[PDB]
Amino acid sequence: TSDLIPAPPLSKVPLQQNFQDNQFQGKWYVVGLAGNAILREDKDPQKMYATIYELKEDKSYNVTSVLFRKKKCDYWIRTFVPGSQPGEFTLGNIKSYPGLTSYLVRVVSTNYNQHAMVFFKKVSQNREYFKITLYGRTKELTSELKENFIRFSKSLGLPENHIVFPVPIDQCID
Ligand code: CM1
Repeated sequence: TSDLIPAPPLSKVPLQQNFQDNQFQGKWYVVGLAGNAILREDKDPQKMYATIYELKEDKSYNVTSVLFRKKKCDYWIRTFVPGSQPGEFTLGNIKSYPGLTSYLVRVVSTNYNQHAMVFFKKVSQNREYFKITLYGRTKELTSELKENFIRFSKSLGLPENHIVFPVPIDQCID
């Protein structure tokens, strides 16, 4: 028995116009994180992690996230395959993940060399989850980019306690 804020209709999620797959590659730090399964937790606050996007020759992305947990670096790898329009993707090899029936990625906005906001929605064990990441080329972003991320998250039904700014760290992600 779970309770979740509903996924917003896709019409409320903008798409980055003219998406350039080659320029979005590289490392992105997660300076902000929001979603219906994201919960602030002041006692053990979320540490910053990073996600690296590499264009494979077939134009799919090989995606690697790295987090510092239990004194070690944990790597998670997935494949994002170009979806219905430039800037949208679905998950490769969905079959290999137990209980996952849909996964959508939409790049909301980016200038490529400093910041990005990406929307994700998936259905896992029949529950509909969504999150928005505020990506930075550096671990810090202006208070202006942060507020904007907050406004957008709220615009999708999320309250403040479902929006966090992971704390910068040096382990694993540099
Ligand atoms: C292990 C534990 C905590 C943790 O560290 N999880 C991180 C792992 C690294 C990437 C950030 N992230 O996004 Fe997870 O991805 C989501 C995608 C769409 C909507 C919601 C989520 C989501 N993930 C968090 C989550 O808690 N997932 C579950 C289920 C875990 C298995 C399914 N999930 O949930 C995955 C699967 C694989 C790694 C994805 C790699 C790429 C990129 C995205 C990014 O930049 O955040 O990501 C979980 O048990 O997580 C909360 O919402 C996490 O889950």
